[PDB]
Amino acid sequence: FVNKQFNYKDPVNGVDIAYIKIPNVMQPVKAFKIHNKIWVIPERDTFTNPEEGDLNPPPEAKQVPVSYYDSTYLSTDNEKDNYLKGVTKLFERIYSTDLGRMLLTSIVRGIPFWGGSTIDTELKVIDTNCINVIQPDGSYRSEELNLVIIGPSADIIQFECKSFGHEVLNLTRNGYGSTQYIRFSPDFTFGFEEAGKFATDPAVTLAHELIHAGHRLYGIAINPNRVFKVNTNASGLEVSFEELRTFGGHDAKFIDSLQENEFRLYYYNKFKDIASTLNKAKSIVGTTASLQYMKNVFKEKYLLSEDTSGKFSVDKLKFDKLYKMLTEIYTEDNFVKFFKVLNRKTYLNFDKAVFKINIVPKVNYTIYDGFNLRNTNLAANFNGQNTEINNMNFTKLK
Ligand SMILES: CCC[C@H](NC(=O)[C@@H](NS(=O)(=O)c1cc(Cl)cc(Cl)c1)[C@@H](C)CC)C(=O)NO
Ligand SMILES: [Zn+2]
Repeated sequence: FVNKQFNYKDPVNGVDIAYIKIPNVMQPVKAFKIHNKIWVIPERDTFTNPEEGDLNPPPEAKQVPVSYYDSTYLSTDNEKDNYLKGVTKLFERIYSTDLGRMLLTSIVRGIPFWGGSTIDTELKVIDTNCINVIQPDGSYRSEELNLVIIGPSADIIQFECKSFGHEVLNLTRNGYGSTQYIRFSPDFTFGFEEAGKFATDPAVTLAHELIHAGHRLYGIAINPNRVFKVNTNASGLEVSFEELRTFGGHDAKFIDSLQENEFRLYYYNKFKDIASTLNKAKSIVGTTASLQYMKNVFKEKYLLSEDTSGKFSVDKLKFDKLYKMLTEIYTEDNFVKFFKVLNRKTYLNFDKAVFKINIVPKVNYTIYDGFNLRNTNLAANFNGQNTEINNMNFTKLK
């Protein structure tokens, strides 16, 4: 992924090290472009939501291990540079896998759809899928992006994948897609069990959120109000459809196949409606690109087919393979296979601890092995992820 190594200090160039302004809906922040369509903001997320940046906790917090609230985290350049280094390692670690390489490839190629004009012959960018990059003269220049890795808000361990919405349009649920703003930190991780056994490889945590940027970027995300089945332990919580697709594994069986049938067709007709909009396109808004460059971008995104007229169609086959890839190949469970790590086997493993970590030094954690370093004691029984055995790399907190 990252071609050049970046330092937070590194001078702004208005190209890949810039001060930037998020769709609001305010002050500029230093952000790094670590790859086409992917920016990292080494700041706490006090921007995406309305004044949801006070860092200070509210009334009664869920406390460790369900919440953490240090107001001071990601305040210092030294932390910010470590943060960037931290996300610049997990990406690569992710890229090193044939699956992560494909996923990231999916994310990069998944340009949000230029669905912003009221007139149905017109291709126009949705400004919410842009950032403003500050130029030498203090002027801003609309830029198109796919995914932003930003710092956590107040609750530091509240990692999520979110997106700006539309007055009418459900951009994550209509095949259009939307710029993603994942709120994440590689400076902490969750402990699970099966005495405090082990710890999550943050690579997996980040892989989870990217499986989200995936579905939301391709506009195939299940509505958050679709929860599921009651196969209770021998009085219990329920899990989101979306979250069950994404973790994968055994639990990705609890899902009514004829609700998956019923979606796999919903996002086919959505894709088809995209193919129509493009065919019916006579104008494009902007200086940037032609109606033909942008029609090929999206031909490329939605794996559309181009006849001799140059009319686009959705191949039911290419679609099924893409849908299978994003929805059921790209899963936390299948990542843990590739990473050769230990992870919660389900979503009902109440992480009983948040640990302080530093994945930056190649003595602590590396791209190839994570914590479980080869030619060390750690490379067996995931003794690298053991909170006990490897107490230096895992310091439980409050
Ligand atoms: C970022 C990677 C995963 C991610 N997990 C979560 O946010 C939760 N993690 S969890 O659901 O796995 C969870 C499970 C249990 Cl039993 C207990 C807790 Cl604290 C967290 C909590 C942080 C919620 C606030 C996710 O799916 N976001 O869409
Ligand atoms: Zn999730």
